[PDB]
Amino acid sequence: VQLQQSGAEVKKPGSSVKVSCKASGGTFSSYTISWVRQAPGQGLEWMGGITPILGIANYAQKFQGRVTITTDESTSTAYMELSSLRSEDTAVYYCARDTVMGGMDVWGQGTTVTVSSASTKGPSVFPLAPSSKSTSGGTSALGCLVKDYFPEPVTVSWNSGALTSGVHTFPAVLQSSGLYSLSSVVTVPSSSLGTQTYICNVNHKPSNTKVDKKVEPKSC
Amino acid sequence: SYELTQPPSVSVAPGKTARITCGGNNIGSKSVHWYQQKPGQAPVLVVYDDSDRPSGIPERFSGSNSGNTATLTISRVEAGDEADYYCQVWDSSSDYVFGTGTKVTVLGQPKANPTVTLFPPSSEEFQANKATLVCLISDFYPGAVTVAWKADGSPVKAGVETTKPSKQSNNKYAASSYLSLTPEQWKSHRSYSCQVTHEGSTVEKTVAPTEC
Amino acid sequence: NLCPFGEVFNATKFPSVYAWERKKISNCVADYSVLYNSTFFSTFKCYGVSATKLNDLCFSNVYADSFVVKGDDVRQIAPGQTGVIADYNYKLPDDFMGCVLAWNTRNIDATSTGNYNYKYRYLRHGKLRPFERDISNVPFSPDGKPCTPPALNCYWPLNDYGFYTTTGIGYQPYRVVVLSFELLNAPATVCG
Ligand SMILES: *[C@@H]1O[C@H](CO)[C@@H](O)[C@H](O)[C@H]1NC(C)=O
Repeated sequence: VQLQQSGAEVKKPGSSVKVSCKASGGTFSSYTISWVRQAPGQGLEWMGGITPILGIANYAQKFQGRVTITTDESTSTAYMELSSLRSEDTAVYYCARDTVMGGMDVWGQGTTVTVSSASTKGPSVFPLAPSSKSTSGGTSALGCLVKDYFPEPVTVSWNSGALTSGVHTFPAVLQSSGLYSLSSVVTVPSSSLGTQTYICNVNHKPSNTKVDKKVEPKSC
Repeated sequence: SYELTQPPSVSVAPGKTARITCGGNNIGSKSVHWYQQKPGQAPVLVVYDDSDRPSGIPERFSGSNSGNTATLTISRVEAGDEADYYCQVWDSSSDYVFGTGTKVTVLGQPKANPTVTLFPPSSEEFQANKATLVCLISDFYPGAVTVAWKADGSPVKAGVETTKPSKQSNNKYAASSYLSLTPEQWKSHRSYSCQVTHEGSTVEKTVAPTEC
Repeated sequence: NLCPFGEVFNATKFPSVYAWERKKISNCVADYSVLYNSTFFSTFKCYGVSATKLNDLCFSNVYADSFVVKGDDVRQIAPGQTGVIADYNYKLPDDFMGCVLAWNTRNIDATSTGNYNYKYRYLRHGKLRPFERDISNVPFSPDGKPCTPPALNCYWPLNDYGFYTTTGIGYQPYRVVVLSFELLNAPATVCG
């Protein structure tokens, strides 16, 4: 089945946001989709749900009035719109298929939503050149520095996902300036350094920014 | 408003069985659901309708419900079982309710020494009059480490930002520290060093401007 | 005599909320434990009676109201509630003296393709008073003006419930039985 959610968002307090959830099949058939959110280091909390086929939604006491769950005409996409945003609303939003016995079955990857007055900033990407200390033999480490961005999150892949072995993306560090920075490294056999190209693909949805940084052997 | 109760923690040694209880008024009349959620991942249904396993979940996971207590039982625990476990039910007045959640910790895991990788600043970065040294720390256990930086030899009092350790998919930990400075400071010194201290031992990496 | 409670809770067919049916119990002995401890009910809330002490009492008469409502509507079957259900289909008084039992019946009243036979009134001029029933079924108009669709601003008062065997529990069918205990001067005829 599988569920696809919309990208991460950033919003000013008081505004509103609207997340989407699309069935990997194309339709929700005759089942029910639910919306669950989780603030950082917090627990899970049901916000509401909707049965596309019936066109009728339902909401939790707490979000009664601020939330609106709907579907598109084709009934292939569900939406969750929260209003009067506040920092306390900063969290990860998940859509999930309802079990027949009062639970959730299939969960979407989740949509990170940050509510703050702070301006969003795209990242600056820098290459972490492989040490020329390792020419022929052993392995080698090279990477990408994703500096000064806001807000979370940013995903990193290499050679457009075709390179997955030996990849390691470290959690971002939140600096005193209020910006985040993270690094992504990949270990490769020294020999390939001279036979293959390496490119990190940085994606920071909040600022609608994507960067494909080529990482070459430093030649002083 | 219906409420559910779970203990915040539960510790267990490898191979032993861990038990998580979920308290609720006549919860036995309700259909209990259990979710497993690892660090930075999405929740996963491990047990639904009291004691059934969805296709794909080890037989090690099993639940039970009766009276005012439902229980999640995990036989032969693995380091991979560390995560937060949530119980959930539906009530005609409160809709879907989740328990506060239980963190499961596996004791006695083997020690793993950290691997330290230090990258000098990229010259491209000088273009913004900034120079950042990056110290990546991985594959260590337990998840606790202190990070210090040195310049030419003496302690570095500023521009140091270091993350808290976090669980890797291989059950070990990773962390990183950043030292931000100016292209001049960077080019002025003979060398900079990242010193990682884990479980009484220290690993130090050094980079120099001329070193290329 | 042992009261016909099995005839009520195990009745083969149940009516829609707007057309809720009532059966009066009398001149009998009622063992309430037969339902007080069943894991069978998802909802068993009593008012000014306390489920347990039930048996240890007497009443002139006991009235049982039966009907079907959506899972998310069971909550409206309590005193002091508001909504299409409580206001236009079945309402309980404020000084209610009885119990409300409900139980999921998906495998019974739900269907793979969907069962829309059960309905509820969603349009009405003024709401109901406790224990008032309305099975009118007269083309509704905002200005109480008698009309006939396809006429404009003319809608049928009853809307259909959509019961499937694959939707969330809240959109699933629930059979409800409202026990109302009557205390009139005439001695009891329905005790434990
Ligand atoms: C309904 O019938 C079952 C037998 O199938 C019985 O166990 C139960 O007690 C009955 N309930 C009532 C209301 O008598």
